[PDB]
Amino acid sequence: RIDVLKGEKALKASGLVPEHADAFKKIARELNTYILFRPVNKLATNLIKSGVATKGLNVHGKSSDWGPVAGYIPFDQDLSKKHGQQLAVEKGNLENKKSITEHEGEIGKIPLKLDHLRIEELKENGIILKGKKEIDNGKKYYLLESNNQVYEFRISDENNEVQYKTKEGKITVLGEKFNWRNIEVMAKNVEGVLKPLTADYDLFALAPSLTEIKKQIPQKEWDKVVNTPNSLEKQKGVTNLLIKYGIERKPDSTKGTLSNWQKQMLDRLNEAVKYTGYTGGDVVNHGTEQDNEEFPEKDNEIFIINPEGEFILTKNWEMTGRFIEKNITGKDYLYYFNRSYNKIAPGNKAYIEWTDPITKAKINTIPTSAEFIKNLSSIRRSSSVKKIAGYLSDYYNSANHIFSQEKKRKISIFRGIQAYNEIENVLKSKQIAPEYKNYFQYLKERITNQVQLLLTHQKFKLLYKQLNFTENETDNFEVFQKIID
Amino acid sequence: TEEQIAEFKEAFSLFDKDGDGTITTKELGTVMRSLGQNPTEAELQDMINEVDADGNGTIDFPEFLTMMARKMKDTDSEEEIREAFRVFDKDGNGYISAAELRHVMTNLGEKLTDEEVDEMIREADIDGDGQVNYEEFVQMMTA
Ligand SMILES: Nc1ccccc1C(=O)O[C@H]1C[C@H](n2cnc3c(N)ncnc32)O[C@@H]1COP(=O)(O)OP(=O)(O)OP(=O)(O)O
Ligand SMILES: [Ca+2]
Ligand SMILES: [Ca+2]
Ligand SMILES: [Yb+3]
Repeated sequence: RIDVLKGEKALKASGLVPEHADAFKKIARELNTYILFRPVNKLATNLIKSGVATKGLNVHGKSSDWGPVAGYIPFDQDLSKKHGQQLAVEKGNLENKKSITEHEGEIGKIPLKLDHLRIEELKENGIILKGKKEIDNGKKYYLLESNNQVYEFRISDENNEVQYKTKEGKITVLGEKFNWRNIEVMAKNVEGVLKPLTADYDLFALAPSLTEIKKQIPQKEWDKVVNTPNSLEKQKGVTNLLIKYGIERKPDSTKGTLSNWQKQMLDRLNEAVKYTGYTGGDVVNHGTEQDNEEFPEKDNEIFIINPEGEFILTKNWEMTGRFIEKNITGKDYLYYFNRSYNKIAPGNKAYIEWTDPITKAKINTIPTSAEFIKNLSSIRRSSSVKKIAGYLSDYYNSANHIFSQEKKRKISIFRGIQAYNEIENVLKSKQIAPEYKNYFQYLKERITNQVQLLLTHQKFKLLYKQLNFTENETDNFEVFQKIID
Repeated sequence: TEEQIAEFKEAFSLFDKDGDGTITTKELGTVMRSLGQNPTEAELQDMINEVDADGNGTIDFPEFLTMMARKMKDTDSEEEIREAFRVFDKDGNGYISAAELRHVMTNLGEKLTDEEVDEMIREADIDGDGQVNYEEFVQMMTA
């Protein structure tokens, strides 16, 4: 039992327009596939609903969540939800400065207009209140107050454009001060006209039922492998199909890095809402977060629509991961987690941890050859026997499937003590680099658990006393044989 | 990558009684397989029989660092495979077991006898633990 939200209380906390989250129940059931959404600027919802164009992947400026421009995407990112923090509010504008130039015509910026209706929507959410009047050179302006200290806003009566200025005393994060100027919002081009942009529905992860994937594979290419005499070239061709048709994703022009079932599943979604009336075009413009490896975000609350049309909402990462473990990845669905999760993402240097089973075991399996070498590679970032690399290339000898388990265990357990040996004398020679000395004290340990494991599976150092380091051939092997009995 | 290109160069110096990274094709295979490969005596010929027309029959880094600079393309799937493995490991113990392989299969369309399955685990098992760990699941899908 895990403390998550459900139904209404969950949807509310999400941000998705209700009509939309409902329209999504359908597709979640129709394709038996879990839909997982990232948060959504709550001040964006009413905008999305009224039909504002959500922002594609070519726009990276953050949406505001306060002040009159709440919900939209301020050009002066200091009005965005990242208000107050520099490197962020700064790396923000640069991004806007680019969307405006490198996409000249496709994306622009325009004045903010708060029509009579929206104003109310804000007076409700308690974001801004229309205050006293003011006249500036024959122009009627009504002030708009907010609980913010740095800036002061107001709105025009003629065209409804909003303006902001720094309040006598304060200074912008970037260190500025200015007087009355239009608040500019990021716009997109549609039929020659510029239309404002709001948040968009960012997908956390999409995980369909393994069967649902089958439908993807062509009942022709399937049989070809499904009907292979041998068994090995079979598994390979089988798995490889899961890879090629369900697991693999490639970079697309404007949808970022996604796969194909994703492109469809994606498209269906945008259409699904167009049926309810969302006239702003698409509402899901890019692939899922798990494929975002350069700027990974770790959100506390994740929204989950399960293949049964139900609503959930993980209370926090630890839990988000708990839910994905018990209902998706351990229940026969297609799921993969971002490749940068236990690494330092390059883009934003994030370090998002996630439970990776392949590593849990790492300690109890002996290293392949690459892992060894490639570890002598990333090992020489701080800072002669190729036998250990061979013995390691011997252990995982594909040409091992002709022997019997009983056999396998033996030659391997031996191939281990054989590799664990040629390692002992390397250490018995020069402490080369203090850190290399560790890597091996480590392998020696991994080698143990593995060897020992194979023995207890069937019958450690104890046996390491009685054996031939000394000459070299099969003679050394011969003594071994008997020992195990 | 910078690291990749920093690896082919690493192992390359593990066996060269020449010193100047000047090895031989007699040991080129010993380098490609130790670093994760299984080429044939033929694949060594045609390839080396284009860039190395020197007649010497020796190899260095700049040379080798460019040959792999081709093969190492469609093979880089490493990722997909690793993600794939995790798909099978339904219990998350780090190893793929029969019971598990059964699901991945039946749910994919191909039903299998508790016999045929236990066969796939065994033909794929390389160390006898009666289970396949990534290291293994890799060979089985590479070599
Ligand atoms: N460029 C910089 C400035 C600030 C932060 C990051 C970066 C930025 O470039 O990196 C971006 C790219 C990345 N992303 C999301 N889905 C993706 C998909 N699968 N494929 C690729 N990338 C995806 O997410 C970052 C922003 O995503 P977004 O979806 O444009 O806005 P969002 O996070 O929803 O802002 P908000 O709506 O709250 O105002
Ligand atoms: Ca398993
Ligand atoms: Ca095994
Ligand atoms: Yb987005």
